Amino acid sequence: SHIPFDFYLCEMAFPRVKPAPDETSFSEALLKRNQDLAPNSAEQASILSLVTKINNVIDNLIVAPGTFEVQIEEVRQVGSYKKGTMTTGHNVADLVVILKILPTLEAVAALGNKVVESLRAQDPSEVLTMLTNETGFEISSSDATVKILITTVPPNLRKLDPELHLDIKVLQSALAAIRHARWFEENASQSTVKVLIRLLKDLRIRFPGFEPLTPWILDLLGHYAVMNNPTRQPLALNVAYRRCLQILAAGLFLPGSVGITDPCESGNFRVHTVMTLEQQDMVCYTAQTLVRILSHGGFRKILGQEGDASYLASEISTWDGVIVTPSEKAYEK
Amino acid sequence: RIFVNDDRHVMAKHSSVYPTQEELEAVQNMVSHTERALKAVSDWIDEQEKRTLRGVMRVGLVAKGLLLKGDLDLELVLLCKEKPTTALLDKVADNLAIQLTTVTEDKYEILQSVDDAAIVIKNTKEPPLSLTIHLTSPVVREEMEKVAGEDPPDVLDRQKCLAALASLRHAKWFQARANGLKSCVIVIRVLRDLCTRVPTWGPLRGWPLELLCEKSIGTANRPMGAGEALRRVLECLASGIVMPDGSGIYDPCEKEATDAIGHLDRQQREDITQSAQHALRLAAFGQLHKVLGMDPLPDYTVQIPPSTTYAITPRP
Ligand SMILES: Nc1ncnc2c1ncn2[C@@H]1O[C@H](COP(=O)(O)OP(=O)(O)OP(=O)(O)O)[C@@H](O)[C@H]1O
Ligand SMILES: [Mg+2]
Repeated sequence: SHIPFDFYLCEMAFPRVKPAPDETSFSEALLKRNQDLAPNSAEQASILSLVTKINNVIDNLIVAPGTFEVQIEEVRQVGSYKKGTMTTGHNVADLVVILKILPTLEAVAALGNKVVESLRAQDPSEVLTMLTNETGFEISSSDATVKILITTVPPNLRKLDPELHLDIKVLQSALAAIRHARWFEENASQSTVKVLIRLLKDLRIRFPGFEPLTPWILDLLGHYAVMNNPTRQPLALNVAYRRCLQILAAGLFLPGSVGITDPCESGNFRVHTVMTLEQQDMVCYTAQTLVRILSHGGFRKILGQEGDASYLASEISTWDGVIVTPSEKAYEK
Repeated sequence: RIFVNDDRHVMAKHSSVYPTQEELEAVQNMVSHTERALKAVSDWIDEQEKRTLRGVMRVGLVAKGLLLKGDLDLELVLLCKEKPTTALLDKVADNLAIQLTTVTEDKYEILQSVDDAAIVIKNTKEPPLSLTIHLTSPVVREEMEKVAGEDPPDVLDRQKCLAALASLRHAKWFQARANGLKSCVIVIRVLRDLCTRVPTWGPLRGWPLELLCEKSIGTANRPMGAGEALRRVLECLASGIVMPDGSGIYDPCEKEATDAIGHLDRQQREDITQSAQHALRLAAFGQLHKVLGMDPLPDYTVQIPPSTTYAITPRP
């Protein structure tokens, strides 16, 4: 029931002494990095093209009297592609295909062949490769790849056989991906929120202390920081970014904290509990160090505009005469 | 509720720093003697061929109820009709010695400090209690104020007088805002001790620490036990509230916008924040006893009765 301290839940009780410092450089640096990280015109066109082709082949297989009409219930676009949080260099989109039948390894490989053959017949000049995985399969062009996440209808889940069908974990994840996609589109489709999530993905990748943070946790954390506030109005990208560091530092994802509740599960699951106590400690003390590094005006370092910076979270640094000592482990056992 | 184990430790720690009944009896007596004697000094001045001394108010630790084991410093404020002069400081100090004999035989050492605009009284116990009477007048503020643009030759220091007035504002603010707040005074007492044994937290001691606790504990959506109320204070600090570019702590007792922690240099803010950030996770991972400098375990607002000599009119 404990809600950690969050300044932007009670700004009124903290009147500013002087006028807010000018963070124009920080604001412009945030956008600049987003441009860096955002997919280019070619990438956007490749994944658009590939997803569209594949989606129609599947739309057609659903109402196309055959092996896969008695096999596929529906198909949903999910992931950063649908949300608009993709990152240049990783041109991969996800589709969840719900099977009516029990999902076996063979029905999956057969579905993959079917789909990659429809494409090859429509356009034999374009080179495609199709490989199956544990979660389903994926089709790759030379510029983009589309992942198909295979699952089945809920009635089927209570009737699986660990020896024949896919693992329940995978089937549940796919279904959850659809929930996350639906929730994100109704609640998290704001401009700033999308830019923040992209920037947060980059932050994690450059500070190993943030590794434990899952993508889904980043979506919620991104929506929370921007939207969840008294006024209800969206925060400025800069303010929301710093808030992201501040609420992690204040122990949002620590023991005893309500953290963020999963809006796609029941009844009141805490999304951060997927992490270990050791990892929670790490996420927190890594965010705590960055909170301080930011107050000293090290936004360019933190944003990835000045080479490696992962040491900033393990080494002593001095910022304009101020000796900064990284927050250290506290959890034991 | 929640954080039951932290409640225990913070409360077991509170007891270890709460003054002994022998300490409180002494303060209550000394304070009560100084008041009845100052009141008498007032009646005596008013009876000079016919007020000049408006009243005597408690401030600082005594008023707020933040006395702890080992505290020997008590404070009062003597409000004057006009700007206090060295001539008055002397007239009061002299008569105070006499008027004290009308209420007690206890020997008191009285030493006036014209440079502090105050009169200091020391008992003879061991170690001795030391109560400081600050002289000041509203006129001191008003003037300074109009200065904004808009007498006697031996008027006392104005800076000292303004500080005495400020101290009175704080005590009235504390009784109005922090006193009625569940666990606030408790958490302050315990953090005052932490500021004492941990030099890094030193610069927070006093007015800054009081405001901090009131704002962090106050902004909570519901009443908190000592354990959780304390963690909210650490969380607040952990978020970087006292960092340079932060909002700082807005002094609610100043006309002009003032930062209660504006005196902390950059390194100090850095050390305090980094410290609180570590204390937070220690508390989170069941090690708050370490934060409290204690081993793991196997009507709190009033310390002394309100004045009967002079009275003031006393959270929703
Ligand atoms: N560890 C996880 N916990 C909860 N949800 C997850 C997790 N991993 C993936 N997902 C979900 O799976 C879907 C897609 O997985 P994915 O790893 O591709 O995320 P993403 O948003 O697409 O990021 P990316 O752009 O890097 O592909 C997302 O909607 C996300 O909600
Ligand atoms: Mg994806």
